[PDB]
Amino acid sequence: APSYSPPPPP
Amino acid sequence: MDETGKELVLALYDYQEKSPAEVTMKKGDILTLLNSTNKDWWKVEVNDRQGFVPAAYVKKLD
Repeated sequence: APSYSPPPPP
Repeated sequence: MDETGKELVLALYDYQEKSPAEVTMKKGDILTLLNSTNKDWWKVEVNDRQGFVPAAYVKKLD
């Protein structure tokens, strides 16, 4: 699991 | 051989895997949920590829 914020929805 | 026979989700937007633990999805694709214990990232299975995608990029089909 990526320990960071995911990209905002376009 | 029905790895897509689990909790399904819909890919709202196009996404590109950034890490080896990430998978690429395309808008209009039906993803299989493997692990949604994370709020920002959901582990899914596409065709044969297993990895994580943005939870904000996928929606529960069930």
